[PDB]
Amino acid sequence: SRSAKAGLTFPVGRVHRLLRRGNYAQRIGSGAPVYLTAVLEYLAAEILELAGNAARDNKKTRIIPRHLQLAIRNDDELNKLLGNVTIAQGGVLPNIHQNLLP
Amino acid sequence: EEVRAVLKSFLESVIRDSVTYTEHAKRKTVTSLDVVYALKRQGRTLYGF
Amino acid sequence: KETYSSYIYKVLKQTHPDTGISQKSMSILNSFVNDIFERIATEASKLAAYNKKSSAREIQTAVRLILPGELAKHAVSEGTRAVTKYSS
Amino acid sequence: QRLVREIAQDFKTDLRFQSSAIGALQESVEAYLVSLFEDTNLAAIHAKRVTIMPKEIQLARRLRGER
Amino acid sequence: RRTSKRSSVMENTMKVYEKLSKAEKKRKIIQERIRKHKEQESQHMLTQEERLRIAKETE
Amino acid sequence: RKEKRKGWNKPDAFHVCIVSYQLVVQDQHSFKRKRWQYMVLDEAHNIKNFRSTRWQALLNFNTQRRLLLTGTPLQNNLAELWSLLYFLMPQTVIDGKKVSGFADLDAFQQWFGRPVDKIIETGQNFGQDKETKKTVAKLHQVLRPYLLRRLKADVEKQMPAKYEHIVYCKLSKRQRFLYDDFMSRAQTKATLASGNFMSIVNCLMQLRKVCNHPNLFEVRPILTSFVLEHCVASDYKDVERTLL
DNA sequence: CCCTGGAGAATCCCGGTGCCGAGGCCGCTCAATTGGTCGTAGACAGCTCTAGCACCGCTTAAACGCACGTACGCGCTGTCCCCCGCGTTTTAACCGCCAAGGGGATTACTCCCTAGTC
DNA sequence: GACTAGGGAGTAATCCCCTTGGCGGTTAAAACGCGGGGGACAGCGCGTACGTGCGTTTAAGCGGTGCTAGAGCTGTCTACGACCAATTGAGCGGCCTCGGCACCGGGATTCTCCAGGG
Repeated sequence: SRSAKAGLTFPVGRVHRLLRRGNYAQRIGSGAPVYLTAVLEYLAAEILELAGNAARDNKKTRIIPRHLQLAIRNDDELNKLLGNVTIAQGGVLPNIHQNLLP
Repeated sequence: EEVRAVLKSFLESVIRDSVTYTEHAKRKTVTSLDVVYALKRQGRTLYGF
Repeated sequence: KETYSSYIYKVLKQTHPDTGISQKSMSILNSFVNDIFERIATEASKLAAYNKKSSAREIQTAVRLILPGELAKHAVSEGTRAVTKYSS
Repeated sequence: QRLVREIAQDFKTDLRFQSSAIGALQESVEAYLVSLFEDTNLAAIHAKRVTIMPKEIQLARRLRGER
Repeated sequence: RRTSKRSSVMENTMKVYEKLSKAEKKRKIIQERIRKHKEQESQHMLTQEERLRIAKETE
Repeated sequence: RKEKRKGWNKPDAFHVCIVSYQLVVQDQHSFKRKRWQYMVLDEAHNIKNFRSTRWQALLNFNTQRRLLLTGTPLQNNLAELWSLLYFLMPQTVIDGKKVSGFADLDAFQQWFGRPVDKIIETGQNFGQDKETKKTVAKLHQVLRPYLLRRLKADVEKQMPAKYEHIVYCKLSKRQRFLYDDFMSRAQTKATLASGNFMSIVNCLMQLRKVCNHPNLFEVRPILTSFVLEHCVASDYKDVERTLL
């Protein structure tokens, strides 16, 4: 397929239809309409690897939403990318002030 | 008292924006997806719904 | 309705063959993918309105200022490699 | 739920809320409040203080220009 | 950058996970021997006279 | 409670544990673990319906011997009896293939059931005993393997008897007013159009009025004057002070 | 002066059984590929034109040292006031009880729609 | 051509499961109150680190100049993208598990307090 011939796996045609419906431009760039899908695929691979690592850390086979929470929050670059958006049933990294301790 | 004031200043504003949005959607009901628009325009988006 | 669960599932499977998923996390990923797509796509639209005229350079540049540069260079490089694979 | 109904009945009757919606705003408000509270904890640990008073809350609210 | 910062984090956390698995295994075996010792020190073979003795003391 | 479950897993900690009906469901997670050799349900009629979570939280309970004690299996329907038989019988066993079910709650409607409460509720003609005796005999035979009842006829040498007496009480004047008002209002509302809906509250509050009488709404109050408080002195006080 | 054996109690942790749902499997299914067009918009010069690079000598305007000096952030003292841990009490949801409609299916009587031959 | 026989719909009776309200029982979370103590903060002293006045220079603005390479618009074509549907498979709609998650127990381990002497 087009993704297979490109080495991709995300459905490019669905995104093409979405962009055509969104009418962000009359004639969208058809030289590489799956490129915007390729960058999203790279970001998704990053976040999925981090989530899988976080889930593996606490001996849980399945991706806990909290596991994804610390996976995204730990990375400073990820926090800069997406920091104004919260995640349902997420959490907060344990941050206790050293001078607060007795 | 101050936290209660924060709720009384935060919840109602997004409530008004949500109800005027779902009225703009011509839907005589409120769904969870309508809250997401308000959260996005308020600068604090929520994932999962 | 066409869901996107299959693609993210197979990406997780090609990066972690024994790690499961949760239903709440499925919606989390779906919303993340959707809103990132929309954000970068309207950025590309405003970049098309940037130039006094009606491709792939616009999307490359749009991904080039929207997300931190460290991952941005990898994103553009892998996108270019993908389009080279798809060219023939 | 009581608070949501009380603050929502002031606009229109027969609203017919869906419990998922109230869950969504519940998560939103708790997240906003914990972010606020950690920020005011930082603002208080600025000063030689470990007890929180209205001054820190007002300063945190005004600094970001919420309203 | 360097195409390996995330991969370096992966390596560090996977070494941490391997140490966690090793701790899991050693604690498994240590509680296995703990259970063995508990079984040896546990009461065995109540029979008749001993069970009635404990029953009359509780009575 | 947690401190009493301190030695819970010890094989020789205890032999019998006594637990309330409201605490088995609360701590069914901590109770479903331990293997119980014998289980007894005191006042077995406390569970009588197949809809309650009380029965469900104990159906799949890990035990092999079950005994239910009740004063008398009673009430209107035999669904209580069928539920009790299921609770003692339960077919759902770890094997799950022996299909040793007694009889389905609907399959018990053919075997007696509808004839039983048909003839029995029409006990005026129950003296015919042509087809009624068939169902009664079938129920007796099917319940004989699991039943044991002994009335006060077994112990009567030293047993004081029961003397039932009914006392008639009149109606007080103001409670009679209350009763008439409520009952006329209820008969005018229920028999025709009404508000949202209300039909059992009429009987319930009528019972309340017959039972207690001059209360549950108001008592005879402590009479005191009305406290009209605007007054007129302060209105003309300023004018008077200006004048003098 | 300050350190700790013992004790009280919270933590980490893996057995250890029950559950419900993640993922696989089945049956449609509708939308991305692909043939062509035809005409649209941007790449390719090309002429033009327009602001900047570096250069020159001034002009005192800022920039910096030196010295006085002086008062404030911080650290010392003390008290006092007020909030927490624990013990006792009261709203606060949740699940059982009952007798009556509502209704949805479900089947019985029957009654007209259908169709045969001396 | 007159009247006969049988079955699904029209009319109707049965069942019966499904919920509306109220009320009582019982556990858990919330509500309230006290001893005492640690956190907040005043009073103060100071020193030393800036707050400020004045000498002595580099430097941005000044005033002007001679052009020079990059930026805007003029044709012009042509490679390409938005215009019908057959398709046919990539994938979703509905169900059925047994396994990881849920969660609590026995124990080892660990975190903390004190009243004394050391």
